[PDB]
Amino acid sequence: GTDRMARLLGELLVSTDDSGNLAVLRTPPGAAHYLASAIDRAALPQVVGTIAGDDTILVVAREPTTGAQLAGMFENLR
Amino acid sequence: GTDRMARLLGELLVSTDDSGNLAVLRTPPGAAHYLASAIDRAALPQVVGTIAGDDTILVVAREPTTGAQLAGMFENLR
Amino acid sequence: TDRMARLLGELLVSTDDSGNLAVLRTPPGAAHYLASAIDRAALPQVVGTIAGDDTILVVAREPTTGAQLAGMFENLR
Amino acid sequence: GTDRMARLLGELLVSTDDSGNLAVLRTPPGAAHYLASAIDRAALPQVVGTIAGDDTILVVAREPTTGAQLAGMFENLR
Amino acid sequence: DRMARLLGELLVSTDDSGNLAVLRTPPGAAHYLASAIDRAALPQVVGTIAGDDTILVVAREPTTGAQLAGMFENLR
Amino acid sequence: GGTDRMARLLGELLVSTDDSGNLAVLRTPPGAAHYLASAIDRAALPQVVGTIAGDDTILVVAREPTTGAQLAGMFENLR
Ligand SMILES: NC(=[NH2+])NCCC[C@H](N)C(=O)O
Ligand SMILES: NC(=[NH2+])NCCC[C@H](N)C(=O)O
Ligand SMILES: NC(=[NH2+])NCCC[C@H](N)C(=O)O
Ligand SMILES: NC(=[NH2+])NCCC[C@H](N)C(=O)O
Ligand SMILES: NC(=[NH2+])NCCC[C@H](N)C(=O)O
Ligand SMILES: NC(=[NH2+])NCCC[C@H](N)C(=O)O
Repeated sequence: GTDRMARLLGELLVSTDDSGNLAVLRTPPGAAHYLASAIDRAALPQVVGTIAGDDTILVVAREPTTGAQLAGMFENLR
Repeated sequence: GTDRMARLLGELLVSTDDSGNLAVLRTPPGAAHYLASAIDRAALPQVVGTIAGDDTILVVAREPTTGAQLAGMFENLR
Repeated sequence: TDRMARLLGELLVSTDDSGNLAVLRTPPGAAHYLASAIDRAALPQVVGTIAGDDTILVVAREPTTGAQLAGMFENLR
Repeated sequence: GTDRMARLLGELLVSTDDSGNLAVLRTPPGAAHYLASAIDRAALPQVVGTIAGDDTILVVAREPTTGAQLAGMFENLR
Repeated sequence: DRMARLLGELLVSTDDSGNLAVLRTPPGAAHYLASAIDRAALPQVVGTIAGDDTILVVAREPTTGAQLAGMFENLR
Repeated sequence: GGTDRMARLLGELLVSTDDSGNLAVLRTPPGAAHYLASAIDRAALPQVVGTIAGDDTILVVAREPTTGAQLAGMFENLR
């Protein structure tokens, strides 16, 4: 689950950033749903859920984890 | 649109959760847009807006209502 | 960017906000097109956008608020 | 499977039409993915695949079945 | 906003194959243009499906995709 | 590097290929359709008129006289 997700970060994670309770993941064009699917399937305790657009994913942090901490988590796994 | 929304929450709402000012609603795969449409049309006074992904809807709470209080309202129709 | 400004005039139905989020409404189907221009404008106080069908969430960079982003969009339009 | 999809048709199938090897299904706003997921999961031998837009689904007929025949089949299930 | 104004603003290219007109738009515009086409209620259009930058417009028999594509092209 | 990136992603993302008439129908894992279709689009194959992606399906529209079956066989064999 997490392993499959971490593999995909390599190719699919262009950058991370955050604001408040949100991690904002940028992907290549069109890749948001594919990387978001892998994140959802990993069912991280830190993650309430995700919404994918086209090249951006909003990852909603489960309190008290912050978006900045989630962003650092994804960066470390890349 | 409140009654139609309630019917659709009954049919399509798999789970609710929250973080900060956000209620996170899960649906079966592909049903997020149809349910989010029903929510938008209800024009709830404590809802700023919604975005639907594929199986997840972010519903933005209007202060002073929190994501948790919003999710609780939805959950009570699930 | 004024590609963004042109599309705000064309597509921005209304603005609203909550916490660190500006909520932009567009005609049905037009959210991705507006959001693209916003992304391309690369505003310092915008962390990113997610477009649905008729709604865009614009994530404000701390300590900018969603209300402030909303007013900026009204200003550029 | 087909049962499940068939019970959606009263609510989700606004109209059917065809051209060549294609059936064009119209749905309410946002329901295209919701109905198309159900069609995909029915795994009909006369359907090669589907693409959902927002209020339209393109259902691709498996030869020798024509779009018009597929359209009739959905109408007959409704 | 009307198809007849948006075709010029939103079309990158028109092309065709068989019963399909294939329209390309800038990134993210497919649904916005396709909405306009849907609302134009053209007798020779069975329906549209939009992805992100591409729309398939289904020609009503016996109209061909080339005939539809020509119409979209000429109104740009 | 357009065609090579496409060839890589076909192997990684194709679940199955099929066809009907002037269409190749490509199936991907859930959510991967746009990312695969992007690569196809960027490869700009002279026999592909365009593509449309849903969530887990892609239609690739063949340029006449190339058929859906010919494109599908080309895609299948790049896996
Ligand atoms: N080709 C596009 N749709 N571009 C716009 C993307 C808008 C927004 N960043 C999202 O991912 O939802
Ligand atoms: N089949 C898929 N698209 N799965 C991924 C969904 C990603 C995210 N939960 C969303 O709803 O937007
Ligand atoms: N035609 C529709 N898809 N309507 C529902 C829109 C739901 C939500 N406001 C969004 O923009 O994502
Ligand atoms: N609200 C909208 N997205 N409207 C445009 C729909 C375009 C096309 N009929 C489709 O379903 O793909
Ligand atoms: N940014 C993207 N989603 N790019 C891929 C577009 C794929 C296909 N041409 C469509 O419009 O459905
Ligand atoms: N999770 C989903 N959206 N499933 C439905 C997919 C519908 C259709 N096969 C498409 O790709 O457009």
